[PDB]
Formats: sequence, C-alpha cells, structure tokens
Amino acid sequence: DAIAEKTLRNTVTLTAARGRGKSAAMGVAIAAAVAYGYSNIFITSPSPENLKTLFEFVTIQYIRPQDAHVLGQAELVVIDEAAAIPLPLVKKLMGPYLVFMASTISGYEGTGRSLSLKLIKQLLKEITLSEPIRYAQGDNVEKWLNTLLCLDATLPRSKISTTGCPDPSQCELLHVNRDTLFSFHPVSEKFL
Amino acid sequence: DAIAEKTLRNTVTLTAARGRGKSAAMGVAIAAAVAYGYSNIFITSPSPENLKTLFEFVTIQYIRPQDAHVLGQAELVVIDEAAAIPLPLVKKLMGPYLVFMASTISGYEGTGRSLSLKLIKQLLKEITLSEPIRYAQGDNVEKWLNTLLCLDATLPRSKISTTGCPDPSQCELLHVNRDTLFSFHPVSEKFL
Repeated sequence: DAIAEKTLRNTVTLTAARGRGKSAAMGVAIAAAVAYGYSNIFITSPSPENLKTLFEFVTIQYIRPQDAHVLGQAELVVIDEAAAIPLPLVKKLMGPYLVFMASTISGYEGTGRSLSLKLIKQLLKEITLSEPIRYAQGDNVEKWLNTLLCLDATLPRSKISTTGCPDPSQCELLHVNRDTLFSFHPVSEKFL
Repeated sequence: DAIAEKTLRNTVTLTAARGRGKSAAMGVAIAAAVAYGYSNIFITSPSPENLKTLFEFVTIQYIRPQDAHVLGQAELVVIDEAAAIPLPLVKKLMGPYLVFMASTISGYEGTGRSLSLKLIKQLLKEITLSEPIRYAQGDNVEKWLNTLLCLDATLPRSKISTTGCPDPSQCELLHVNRDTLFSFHPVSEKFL
C-alpha cells in the first residue's frame, strides 16, 4: 500500500530465488486492483519469460517494452525480470506510472546481485520473498543444487568472517591456475 | 443507438457544412457515454482542427492518429474531419473499435463531396445535419458567400435538369478559355 507523505506512486522491486512466487505475487495485484475499482494494471517483460504464471494468476494484457513505449493508460505497471531490460528503455517507462519490479536471483539464469544493486541504485522500495510455493523450505534437493552450482551471493554485502563487505587494503595483482580447484588448504576450492 | 441484428458496433459518419454543429454533436456523445456507465470514448484528428469545441462540449482525451496507433482502450472512437486523414492509417484504426466520423463540406477548406463518396465507399452509417447553431437558416450573408464562392456540390449525384447524375454519351474533348467567364449565353459563366 503505497500511500503516504511520501509518494504513493513509486517503484517496488520484489526479488527472490526461483520458485519463490514472484510471478504469483505479481499476478495477485493484477485483479486485486480491479478495472474500475482499485485500478487497471499493465505488464512488460524482456524476451518473453514465462508470462503464463503471472497472468494465469491474474486485466493482464501485455505489450513488450519497446512496443510498450507507445501511450500511457495505466496506474500500476509490472515488469517481469526488469534487470534483463535495458537501462535506458526501462528508466523512461518507470517515469510515466507506479511499478512492481520482479527479478530472479540466486539460481540459474538469474541476475547477479552485484548488478542488481547497481540497477536498484538507478532508482526503490525493494522487498524479498524467502519461501518456495512448490516445495517446503529445507528441501534437500534444492540445497544440493544450490551448493553444487554455487548459488550463494554473500560477497557483495559482506564476507562471512572477520573481514568481508568492503575489501580494504592495498590491492595486489596475482594469477592462479585451475589446479587451485583440487587442493583444499591455502589456495583451495575457496579461492576459486 | 447502434444496436441491432446488424452489428451495434459500426462506423457512423456525420457530414455537414460549417457551423452545423458537427463538433457539438460529437462532443455530446463524449459524456453521454459515461466513463463507467455508457462507456469511455476517444478522439483523433489530423493537423489539429479546432479540437476545442468538441471537448469543450465534452473523458475527452486526445492522441493524434499516428501516436494513436499505440493500444486499444475505447468503446467509441471519434475522429474529427477524418477525410483529411490518410486512408491507410484511418482504415486500420476504424477496425479495432465503433466510431463517429465527422467531416465538413460545402464551404472553404471543406472536403469535396465527390471524394467523400469514394472515401465512404471504403467502408457506413452516414447522417447529415442541415441547420446552423450560430445563425438562423436563410441567413442572407451565408447565402451570399455560398453563391459567391460556389459552395454547391450537386453534380456528383445529379445535375438539375433533364440530364445530370451519370453523364452518358460519347466523351468529347475540347478546350475553352477564361473568356467564357464573362459571356452569359451558350458557353458562359455556367460552363466554367
């Protein structure tokens, strides 16, 4: 409910891993706002992405961003995985209305969280959803893939140790080979 | 009231001389259809034309035809002096909705009735308004200008005489000079 001393119209950005319900969340707002009633909505996306869940959960109509550039009808715009969309095009569009920004992270074909921050900075009310709709948390299969795949993001904010977060000190340049991969000691799986 | 066994949605074309009230007529429908209620409307026009009366008589919003080509929101479209708009652009637009087509004729900067028929053929429910809002009919000033200016259209449908309407017979090619203008007899003011 974006109403307040601050503007009510603003940009929301919900980010989460896959299977979190970002789309489903984005679908709710569609009807929840009623054509006549709460209001009418809109939706855009990059090379398609599954538009199917959001709308199925959904007035959803879809004009892709470029074609989207045409005229301004709606009160609340929703863009699925905007991080994928060009900064220039995306920014212009966000200006004419109020938006829900969705983006997948921490998975395959997601967007790097480092880039996500730079992207957010361009604006943002950001929110995150932690639990999967399809399975229960703690699903060992999912844990397995995350660990195998190295889904985990932590370094941008901070490292988990005494150090982490900004990396202070003099920067030193050095090269290392693949072999570092096997050894587990100093220069180990960890460095790579 | 376009509702019937035939489609309710169709194209209406009201044509008339200037000062007939075409715009005012077109304005009425705007509110008469209520956003929520009868319905929402729309309006387009060529190089502008006085948009002022229609809307003042009017939800009127205006996106020019080309920019208009963007998305389809409305139940009843109105285009002011469409004859002025390109056939290609105009036709495409008429397809997506229900429309009121207005056009000025029988005056300065009006559209020739001959062309108007060809234009109509491209479709049309056409209606005409005969009396001026601003003055009483029979205003001698208006009669004067019409006659001076040669506002009168009659030849396309038919000539007022035994002959008129289609021109049958073998076509004969001949030239005549301006001088025909003065003489009033055979080859007179009439031929020119």
